[PDB]
Amino acid sequence: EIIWESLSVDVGSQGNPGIVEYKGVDTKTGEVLFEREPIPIGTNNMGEFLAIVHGLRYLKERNSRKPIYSNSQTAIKWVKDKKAKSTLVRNEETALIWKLVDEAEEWLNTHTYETPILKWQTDKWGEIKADY
RNA sequence: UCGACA
DNA sequence: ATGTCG
Ligand SMILES: [Mg+2]
Ligand SMILES: [Mg+2]
Repeated sequence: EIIWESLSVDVGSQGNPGIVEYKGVDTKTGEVLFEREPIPIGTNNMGEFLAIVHGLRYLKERNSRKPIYSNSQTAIKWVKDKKAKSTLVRNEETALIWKLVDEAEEWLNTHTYETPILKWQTDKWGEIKADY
């Protein structure tokens, strides 16, 4: 039932809102495929959203049909909607993450993909493989 | 009034 | 504790 031939993504933070990073790993091997440099201020859900969209772009660039696992129901909805409905304040500290979010939404509105975005079933399978 | 994803 | 949706 775990689709091993997949990319798993996860966010990591220090505080929330606080410093956010994310990474994508091969679900089978645990090899780290991408890891975003820490963003100074962001939310968990923004980060989880950026991680999925980063995965889509990564797989589309590489002509891969693998699905993406996320454990974030929110992020999965935001990607489906092409809209990150975050209520993080806008200021000079949050301008970088909000610009990345806006750019990700714009990517979603300008590209197609068939990548299935699947919910990692933590209750049954343990932590997602990209966890921090 | 919670419940749930983390 | 906090960000989010059902
Ligand atoms: Mg996650
Ligand atoms: Mg995690």
